[PDB]
Amino acid sequence: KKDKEIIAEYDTQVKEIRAQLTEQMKCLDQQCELRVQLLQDLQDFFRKKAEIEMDYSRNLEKLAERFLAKTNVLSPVNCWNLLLNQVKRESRDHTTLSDIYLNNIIPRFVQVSEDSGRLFKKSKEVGQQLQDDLMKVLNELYSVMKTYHMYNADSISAQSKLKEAEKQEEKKIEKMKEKRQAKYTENKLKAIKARNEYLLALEATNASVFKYYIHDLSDLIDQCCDLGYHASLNRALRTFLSAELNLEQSKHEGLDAIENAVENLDATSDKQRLMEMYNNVFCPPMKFEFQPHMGDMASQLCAQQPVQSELVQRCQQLQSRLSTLKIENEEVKKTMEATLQTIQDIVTVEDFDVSDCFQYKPSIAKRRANQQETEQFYFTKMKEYLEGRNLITKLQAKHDLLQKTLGES
Amino acid sequence: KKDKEIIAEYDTQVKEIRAQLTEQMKCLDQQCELRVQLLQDLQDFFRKKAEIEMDYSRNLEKLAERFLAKTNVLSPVNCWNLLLNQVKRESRDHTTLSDIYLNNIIPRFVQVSEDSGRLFKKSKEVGQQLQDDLMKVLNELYSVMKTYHMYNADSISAQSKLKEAEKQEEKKIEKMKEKRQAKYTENKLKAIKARNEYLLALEATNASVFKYYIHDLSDLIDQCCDLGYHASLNRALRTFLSAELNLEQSKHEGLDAIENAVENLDATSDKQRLMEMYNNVFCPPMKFEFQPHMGDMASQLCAQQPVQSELVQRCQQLQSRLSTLKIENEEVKKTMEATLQTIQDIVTVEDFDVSDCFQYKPSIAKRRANQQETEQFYFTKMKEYLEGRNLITKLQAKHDLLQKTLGES
Repeated sequence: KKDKEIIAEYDTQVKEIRAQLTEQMKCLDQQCELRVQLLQDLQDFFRKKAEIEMDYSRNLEKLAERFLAKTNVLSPVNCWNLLLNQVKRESRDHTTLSDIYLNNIIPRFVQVSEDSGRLFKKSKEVGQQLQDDLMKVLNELYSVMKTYHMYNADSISAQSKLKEAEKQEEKKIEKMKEKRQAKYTENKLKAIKARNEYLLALEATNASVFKYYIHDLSDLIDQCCDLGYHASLNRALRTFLSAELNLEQSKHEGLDAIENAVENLDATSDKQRLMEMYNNVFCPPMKFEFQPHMGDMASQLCAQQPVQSELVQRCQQLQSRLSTLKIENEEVKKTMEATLQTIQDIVTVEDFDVSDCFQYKPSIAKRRANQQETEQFYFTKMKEYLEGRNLITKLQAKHDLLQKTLGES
Repeated sequence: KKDKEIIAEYDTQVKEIRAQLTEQMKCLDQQCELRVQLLQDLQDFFRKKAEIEMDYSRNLEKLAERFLAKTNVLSPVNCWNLLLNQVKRESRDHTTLSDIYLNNIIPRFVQVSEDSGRLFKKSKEVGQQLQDDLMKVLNELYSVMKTYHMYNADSISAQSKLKEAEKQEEKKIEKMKEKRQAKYTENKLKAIKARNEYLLALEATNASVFKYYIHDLSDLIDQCCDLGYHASLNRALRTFLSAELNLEQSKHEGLDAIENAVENLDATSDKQRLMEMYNNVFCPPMKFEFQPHMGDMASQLCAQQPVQSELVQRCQQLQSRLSTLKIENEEVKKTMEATLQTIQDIVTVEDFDVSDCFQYKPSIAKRRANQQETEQFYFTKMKEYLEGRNLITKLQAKHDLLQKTLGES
């Protein structure tokens, strides 16, 4: 192994390290461009997202305000009222969601976009200070082995001259060559010293490289994230999460109001509220009272003989005639209640769950026609029931007045 | 009470009823216009709402697709990935919400808008049939009291002639006036009969009016809602509720994915994934090995006398020198860990809850400046800690090789 063979071998190893170290800082420059790219991507994203949220908010207020530019309340009207109210509420929530995007979310990105710029520059500062400190230890070794090569070559240079002086000799020739041992032991002691120093120099340099690549490099990676790159983004994103979570609770609150307006839709309530509004239209008029002629003294049914027996005849005959009419007016009403239930069981169907629509028949024309045959029949049963009702009223009214005057004797 | 005084009194009462009955059907025509107005309002509403939902869906796909037209993954990148994924998901949910509005919700309104038209026409059919049936009973009474007025006037006409025949009398004059009692009792029996009939006619008419205004009117109100006006709207609205409830579960599912990407943001994970990607850039190079000169046989520290005592001297002195350096390199690191914690406690703040923004300071400039004084100091402590680290490495490496060769004797 020649004097230059060793120096060229280390110099090739080191030229690689200088190439590696410079490519390590180029690697950090990529990751800084990446950091500021993502933050810019986030900025422009929420800049357009806020634009779109406010655009959505605008259209919903336009819809709600158009149907309120036309503006006792019934249950279906109240459902409609809470439908327009929700739309006006949801729009207000979206203006605020857009404000959070611009005044809260984005100002974090502009701050961290400057922080990622500034802290990288300060990290690279330590980075270059560490690279230079290592490069010191590397080029230190250059002069230490050059010392070793020189001292070891001189130790063998005295060793060859000693074996030639022993070849010739073994008057003053034996006494003269005595200084060859005095200079060989000198050169060997020195070559031992330079070997020692170089051996400790290697052990120093080997651990120096070790602690850079393993510790200093790793420590510097987490350094520009410690600082708190994750910690600052945790907040930025949770600000967005809380914003969308508060929109979720606000939409849900209004939706349960519509849902409750659907619950406490009542037919009996709409019947009463309509007649309370028009108390004069559905006003029951004054009963037709008995008007005597010329000042007629009698006011009740004069059941005097011989009309008593005629009234006895009619009353006992009306009693079985009203019984027969009622018997067959109901077992009409019973069919009319069956038909009503039939139409009711068609309309009381649970075809509202559209859960199938979010997951990733020709007989309909006959069912609809079938509904308009049952309704047609329902009315023809009602016309039949009410027409029969009219006569039972005029027959019962005559019968009950007959019973009070007399009875059945 | 005169013959015409009675007839005019009833005729005024009835002219009011004909006015009332006609105003009852005019009242139903208002409520039908109202029913078809609300259904039309609902139609146009969802027609514009679906237009707006699809418009919103379009812009979100445009946003998501722009940032995916530019398209191992790190934890902040993965957060960004799930942010764009959610926006692409939410947009798809809004296309479907718009389809429900047009293909499911609206076709119910067009059906019920025809049903409210048709069933009203059939209700008014029964309505007019009931009005006419009542008007029968009313104008029935006209001829019954005209019968009573005639029969009661003739009963008193025979009564006056009887008291004049008793005045004159009390050959054949007493026998001739006997037929006056034969015609008075005749006319009284008939006037009793006509009174009876009219009294029963009143009782019939009074109950007939009763059952119209109380029962027939009420029964006919619920009739055009029984049919199932509430029952058809219950479904129509619950179709909308299920649609907005399924959007709510779908948004929430995607939001928890972003939230989980925030949870399992890790510094240690980003450190390892970055070095796995660039295994050649952060590549630990080959250790600098001992290179002998000319073929030097020795390879270790030649601790031969008289260098043994010199190594004993240096090792025992390095042992207290490395101890002193470490003592004051840490109690630097301890301040460097305090400063790091100081900056960490600034960035680990819970300022994300924006619940205050949905409910219906000048010291910020000093806090931000304060953060950039602590960071400045942190780096100056790190430069101080790492510079001190470098020397402890080169001193320990020389010391530990010294100890293995010998020890401390």
